[PDB]
Amino acid sequence: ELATRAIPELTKLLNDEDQVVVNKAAVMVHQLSKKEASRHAIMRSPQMVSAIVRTMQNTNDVETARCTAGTLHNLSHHREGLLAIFKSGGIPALVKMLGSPVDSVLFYAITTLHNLLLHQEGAKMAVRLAGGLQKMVALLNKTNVKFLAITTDCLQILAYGNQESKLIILASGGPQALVNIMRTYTYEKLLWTTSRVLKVLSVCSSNKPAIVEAGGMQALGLHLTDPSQRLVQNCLWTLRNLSDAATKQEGMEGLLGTLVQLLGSDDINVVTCAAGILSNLTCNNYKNKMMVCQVGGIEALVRTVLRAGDREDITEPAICALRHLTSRHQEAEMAQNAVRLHYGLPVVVKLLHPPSHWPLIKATVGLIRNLALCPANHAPLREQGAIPRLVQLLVRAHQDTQFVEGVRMEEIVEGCTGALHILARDVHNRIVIRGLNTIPLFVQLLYSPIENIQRVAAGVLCELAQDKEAAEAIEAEGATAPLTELLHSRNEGVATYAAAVLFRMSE
Amino acid sequence: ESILDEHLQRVW
Ligand SMILES: [Cl-]
Ligand SMILES: [Cl-]
Ligand SMILES: [Cl-]
Repeated sequence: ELATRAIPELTKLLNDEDQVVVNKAAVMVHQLSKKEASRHAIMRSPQMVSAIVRTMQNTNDVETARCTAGTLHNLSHHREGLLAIFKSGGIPALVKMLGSPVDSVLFYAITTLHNLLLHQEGAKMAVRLAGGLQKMVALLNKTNVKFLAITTDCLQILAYGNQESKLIILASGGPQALVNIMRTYTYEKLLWTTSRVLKVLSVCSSNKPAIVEAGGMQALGLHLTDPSQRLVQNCLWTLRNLSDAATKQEGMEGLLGTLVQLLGSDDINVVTCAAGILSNLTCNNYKNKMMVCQVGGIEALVRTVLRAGDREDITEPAICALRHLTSRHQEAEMAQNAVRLHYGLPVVVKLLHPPSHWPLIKATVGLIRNLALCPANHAPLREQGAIPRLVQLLVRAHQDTQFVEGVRMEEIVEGCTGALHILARDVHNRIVIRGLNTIPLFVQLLYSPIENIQRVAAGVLCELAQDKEAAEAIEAEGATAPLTELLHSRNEGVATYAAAVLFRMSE
Repeated sequence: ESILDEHLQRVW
């Protein structure tokens, strides 16, 4: 046990006022930290560790700083050494050394801090408290990509499930620098570790705009075709989180093209994510809607729904995307036809039936409603058996409302009746709708407090009332009084159809 | 630079 008088005396030498003495101690201690036997003897001596920590941060001798930092680094490979570093106030010192202009000292500091963050308890809160986050974010402008990979992983460990840390990164200009890493470098580890930080940051809603405004959507989209599976996946997850706040963000065309390509991926998780992002990005943005249509997005989304089967995780976002693409833009009509031309109508109608759950059904009804606007879809939708199921769904939804799975039954009623309203433009469809004994139900919907349900219920009744016999059955059901009431609505749409039904009942 | 390389090999 040579450490009986070797360690204590060496501790004193490090504590000496003469720099040259301290320097000689530092180099020796540093060598002692390279062997299991002698390194253990340093770990068992807090006084020694304290001396190293103090020297490292206080010294103006670069070799000493290097040797003291390297010693701590060597200790950090073991449980005992990590705990020794922790308890001797190593972390604040290590954080301080992140300002070092010496690369070796800086690299020892980050590596040691990384090890502490990975393996030592209390290390995260200690680093946070010592102002580590600000430091680490300011270091993201360094050019060594291996250094950046370690730094970004430290941030990930700090930020994960910690609002304090996330907000500090946001405050310190973290998104800007992180997004810059993703647009500049090609080192896979760095891109990977950076993506996981941006993912953590992308979770909270208030945090998303900073990543978006910096150009994060495009920077993330840049790596979607990269060989790395883990990189692509993290980019996709982040993009999907962000895409809720990037619905009005401009310049998304390149990304959208790639997302449509990704729908043809062998990896189902890739397809699911791509569909989800496309769903988000196409919502209330005509440029995004148009772009997706131009690159054959309809075919891809139809084929995705077909390929998905009863996987509602995939069909729901795919159907939603299609619903977005079939309304309120220049190529909505092209899109409505495309769904038919690419053999979508069979599967779209199929999804109305069980075992589909309400969120999907709601989206599917909305899509069918849009598809019905195209006259060429009237007969195919009928021939696929859309009318009976639409009625059946309307009936079940009406019973409750005379939230299920997070879906209002009022929205199902409105959506089903709205679809039937559009379908009832076709004479053959009107025959089917009448044949299902829908007149009494539609008249009851005139009593609804919701104006949109009143409009579509009167709307469908209007269409049906074209036939004289149907008009008699509507009058016979006692629609006149509700209609007369609805004639005075401030909602012009409701009042228009109310007047129309009364008129057709009178001729 | 070997500081970083050796660390990378430990962690990942
Ligand atoms: Cl900080
Ligand atoms: Cl297409
Ligand atoms: Cl290491």
